[PDB]
Amino acid sequence: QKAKSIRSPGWRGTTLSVKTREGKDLSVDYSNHVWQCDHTRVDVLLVDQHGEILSRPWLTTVIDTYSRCIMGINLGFDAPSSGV
DNA sequence: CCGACGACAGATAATTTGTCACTGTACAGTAGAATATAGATGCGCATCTATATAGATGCAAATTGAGTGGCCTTATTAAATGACTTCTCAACCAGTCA
Ligand SMILES: [Mg+2]
Repeated sequence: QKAKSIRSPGWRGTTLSVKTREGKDLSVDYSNHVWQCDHTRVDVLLVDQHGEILSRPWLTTVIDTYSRCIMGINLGFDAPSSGV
């Protein structure tokens, strides 16, 4: 039960080093140095313009690592794809 | 004189509200979907039915042609016309005369 509950501290102050699958760390020095992206389902069922059920949209977000500002999105019924 | 209860004032923690520091936990591709059933509706194919017969037959008038049966004055003469039958159809010698 303890081994599931373990907390981790966090980056503290203006210094941040993003670890890659290559074992290299990217030193994030300034705005637009490292953007990040992945997808998820939203948790609301939407309806068509007639009020009948469609499906839960997919949300994509692009974030800048240095500022943590949300730099762009895509929201739609469409599937994760290199197009999205 | 002694004991008990109410008025008024004074001090106080419980209650509520606010602020502040530390923290467990979700973000991690994901439940609309699969699998039965009844119940109604529609298209297709078969399985009868009821009507509609024209051809064949039987029969009964309606002539229709072809039969058959029943009823009737007669004898002489004469003429006319048309017919039939019968009969007949020799040849030279002997006695006058101009
Ligand atoms: Mg992802």
